[PDB]
Amino acid sequence: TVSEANALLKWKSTFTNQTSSSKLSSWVNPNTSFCRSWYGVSCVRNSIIRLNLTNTDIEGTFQDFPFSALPNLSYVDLSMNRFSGTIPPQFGDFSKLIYFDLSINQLVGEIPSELGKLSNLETLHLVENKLNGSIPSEIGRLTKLHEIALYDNLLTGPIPSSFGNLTNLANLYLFINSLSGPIPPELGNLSSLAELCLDRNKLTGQIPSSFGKLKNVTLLNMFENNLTGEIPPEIGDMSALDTLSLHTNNLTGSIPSSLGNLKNLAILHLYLNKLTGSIPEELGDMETMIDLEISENKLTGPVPGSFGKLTKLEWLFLRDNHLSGPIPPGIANSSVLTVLQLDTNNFTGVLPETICRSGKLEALTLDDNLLSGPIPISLTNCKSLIRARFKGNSFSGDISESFGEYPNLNFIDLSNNKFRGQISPKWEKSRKLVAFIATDNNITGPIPPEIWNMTQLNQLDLSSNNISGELPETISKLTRVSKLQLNGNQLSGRIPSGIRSLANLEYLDLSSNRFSFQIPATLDSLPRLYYMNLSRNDLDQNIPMGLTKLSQLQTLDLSHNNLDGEIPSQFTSLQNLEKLYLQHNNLSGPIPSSFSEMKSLTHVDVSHNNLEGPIPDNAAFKNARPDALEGNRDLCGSNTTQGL
Ligand SMILES: *[C@@H]1O[C@H](CO[C@@H]2O[C@@H](C)[C@@H](O)[C@@H](O)[C@@H]2O)[C@@H](O[C@@H]2O[C@H](CO)[C@@H](O[C@@H]3O[C@H](CO)[C@@H](O)[C@H](O)[C@@H]3O)[C@H](O)[C@H]2NC(C)=O)[C@H](O)[C@H]1NC(C)=O
Ligand SMILES: *[C@@H]1O[C@H](CO)[C@@H](O[C@@H]2O[C@H](CO)[C@@H](O[C@@H]3O[C@H](CO)[C@@H](O)[C@H](O)[C@@H]3O)[C@H](O)[C@H]2NC(C)=O)[C@H](O)[C@H]1NC(C)=O
Ligand SMILES: *[C@@H]1O[C@H](CO)[C@@H](O[C@@H]2O[C@H](CO)[C@@H](O[C@@H]3O[C@H](CO)[C@@H](O)[C@H](O)[C@@H]3O)[C@H](O)[C@H]2NC(C)=O)[C@H](O)[C@H]1NC(C)=O
Ligand SMILES: *[C@@H]1O[C@H](CO[C@@H]2O[C@@H](C)[C@@H](O)[C@@H](O)[C@@H]2O)[C@@H](O[C@@H]2O[C@H](CO)[C@@H](O)[C@H](O)[C@H]2NC(C)=O)[C@H](O)[C@H]1NC(C)=O
Ligand SMILES: *[C@@H]1O[C@H](CO)[C@@H](O[C@@H]2O[C@H](CO)[C@@H](O)[C@H](O)[C@H]2NC(C)=O)[C@H](O)[C@H]1NC(C)=O
Ligand SMILES: *[C@@H]1O[C@H](CO)[C@@H](O[C@@H]2O[C@H](CO)[C@@H](O)[C@H](O)[C@H]2NC(C)=O)[C@H](O)[C@H]1NC(C)=O
Ligand SMILES: *[C@@H]1O[C@H](CO)[C@@H](O)[C@H](O)[C@H]1NC(C)=O
Ligand SMILES: *[C@@H]1O[C@H](CO)[C@@H](O)[C@H](O)[C@H]1NC(C)=O
Repeated sequence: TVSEANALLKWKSTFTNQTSSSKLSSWVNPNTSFCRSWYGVSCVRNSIIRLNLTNTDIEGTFQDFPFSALPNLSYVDLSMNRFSGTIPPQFGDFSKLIYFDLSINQLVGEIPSELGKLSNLETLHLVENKLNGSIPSEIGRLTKLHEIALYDNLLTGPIPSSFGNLTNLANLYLFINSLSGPIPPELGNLSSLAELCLDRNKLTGQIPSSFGKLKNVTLLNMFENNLTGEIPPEIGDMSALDTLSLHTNNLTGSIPSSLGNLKNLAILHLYLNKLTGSIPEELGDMETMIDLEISENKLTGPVPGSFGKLTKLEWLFLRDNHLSGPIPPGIANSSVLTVLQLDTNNFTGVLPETICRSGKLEALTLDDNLLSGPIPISLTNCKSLIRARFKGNSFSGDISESFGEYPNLNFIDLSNNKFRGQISPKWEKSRKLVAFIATDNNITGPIPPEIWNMTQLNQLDLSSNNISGELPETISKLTRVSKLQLNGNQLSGRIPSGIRSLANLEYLDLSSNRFSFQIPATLDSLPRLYYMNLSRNDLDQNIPMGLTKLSQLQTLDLSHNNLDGEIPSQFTSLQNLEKLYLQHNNLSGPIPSSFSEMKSLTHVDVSHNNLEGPIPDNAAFKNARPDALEGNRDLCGSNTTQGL
């Protein structure tokens, strides 16, 4: 005691970067008050049994720790400090030790195999250190152990097979490590095991079939390993499982139908594997299933209609598989299903009428399938919708009658379909909507003026449709639009000067349209614009000087128009211009020879114009092909088609 108090003081005398305010100030008067007023210290019959110095800013090492002087120690918590160095083998000499915690420290080196001498240990905690090497096999001797936590370390080698002998172990936490080799099948002997967390390691081999005897395990985390083979059907015998996470592995083969037997399983993560074959119909017998994610695999065949039996399903992640056949109505029938992602599959047929029958669905993805037919009515009136993606399908129908008002809509993508009809003004009710993309449809009619009132819109893409009419000056109301694509339509009249107001605009494409008359001269107020495709239009007259005030312009394509006159000398203030396509115009006269000052011009086409004179000094003109520079009236000082 009085010896113990001196020993601990001699240890405390080695701590560095200590403060007068340290909680260890109370380590005073060893002769009288060791067992009554010292912080961390606690005694029985006047001998220290409990040292709890957690989070006391102690900086130091365990070298001069008085192992021999504190024999009756049975509770050591030195966690959340700045301890460094190694774990001396004398820690195994605390024959009475029950709880041992050195976590959240800066300890280095291996784990002394002398820890297996601590026969009375019930909890071992060494997490969040830089301990390396392999886990001592003698730790399998501590058969009173209830919980082993070695996570967030640099441990390597395999999990000791001796750990099968830890018949009282309930929790094994080995994640964030570099453990390797196969999972020892003796882990199946852990009848008392509750949580097994081996995730985020470099484990390999197959999942031991003896895991089926782990009848008390409720959490099995083995994700982000390099496990191989197939999911053994004996995993279906782990009846107490509620969370099974095997994702980001290299597993193969089929999904065992025995997984249906897991009546308490609420989370199943199998994604990012190489699983093949059909999804068994027994996976619908997972009555507790909340979050099923088997996306990003090689699964084939149809989704079992038995998925209507998953009445607690909330998240279904089937994306990036080779699933096929029609989508069964059971797959969306859940009253609580809020995320149904099916994109990047080979689904055929039409959408089931059950899609949003309960009005709780929020995320729906169907990108890159072989679907067709109309939008089901329950989806038309699915006011809860937040994210919708229909890209790359053959959906048909009146785009005005197919889509009701979505107040909660945030992102919808109708690209690459066969939608007909006119854009309804109902989309204005989606006041939180920020991106509207409907490329490559058969949409016709005018853009309703309500669309410009949608100020929250960040991205608007109506390209490759058959939309007509003249753009109103109220287009200036799109304050926050930054990607604007109306190209590939039959919009007509002049270009509205209101595009001057879209200051956030970055990428603007109005090409392949029927815009005619002069480009608005005022258009000098787009400081974020790095792209302007006005090509393949009917625009005629001088290239306005306002375009030369668009500093950040990287690409500028005014090709296939009726522009005339000379290329202005004020292009030089577009120092950041890289690609510039002015071909197939009626431009006249020479370049001012200030194009040498401009540098980043690499791809320039000035073909089929009435210009004359010599090409200026920059790469693109030297690197131009015959087609790039052909067609002009008097090309080059020495009538050249290629270099000088
Ligand atoms: C387990 O880790 C220890 C400690 O390694 C140290 O801590 C890690 C968290 C990393 O930051 C390492 O970069 C860091 O070194 C390893 O022992 C260490 O071995 C190296 C040599 O491999 C030692 O460096 C040498 O130190 C001597 C002593 O002055 C010099 O003469 C040499 O020139 C050289 O600098 C290092 O001191 C040593 N650290 C110790 C013993 O605490 C150990 O090898 C490793 N085991 C593995 C990876 O299996
Ligand atoms: C040293 O003393 C500290 C403080 O008493 C001990 O930390 C305690 O550790 C337990 C471990 O579970 C914490 O229990 C948890 O408490 C929360 C509510 O705080 C509860 O909701 C959880 O279910 C859980 O039981 C406890 O909070 C925590 N106390 C503090 C103040 O952080 C530490 O365990 C002691 N170590 C030794 C060896 O005596
Ligand atoms: C601005 O938009 C226009 C179209 O609205 C883009 O111009 C043209 O796009 C077509 C795409 O099919 C190109 O046609 C094809 O070109 C290849 C080239 O090898 C040719 O082999 C095919 O037979 C076909 O003609 C066309 O070249 C292209 N024209 C230009 C001038 O690019 C244009 O690309 C868009 N602007 C930018 C900067 O991309
Ligand atoms: C291609 O352009 C030439 C150039 O004419 C321009 O006309 C003005 C717009 C102004 O920019 C002038 O500096 C240019 O000369 C067209 O040739 C003109 O055609 C008109 C007939 O409408 C005639 O009155 C002019 O005298 C012509 N100019 C010259 C120099 O001959 C030409 O018609 C244009 N071709 C196409 C297909 O658009
Ligand atoms: C603290 O440890 C000491 C030994 O380091 C224990 O002292 C022994 O106690 C037993 C029975 O109480 C005696 O037979 C021995 O002769 C004692 N040895 C010494 C060197 O004193 C002491 O009992 C322990 N106390 C607690 C509370 O565990
Ligand atoms: C296990 O699967 C992973 C997939 O995440 C593989 O990691 C990829 O390997 C290839 C190169 O061989 C590339 O696609 C990437 O460089 C890797 N990382 C990815 C895709 O994130 C890993 O090689 C597989 N292990 C095997 C087959 O033993
Ligand atoms: C004490 O803290 C300072 C500041 O972080 C650090 O530079 C130093 O290495 C620490 N240790 C000693 C012995 O000064
Ligand atoms: C587990 O304990 C038994 C008991 O005798 C022993 O024979 C066996 O070798 C132990 N396992 C390992 C891997 O050492």
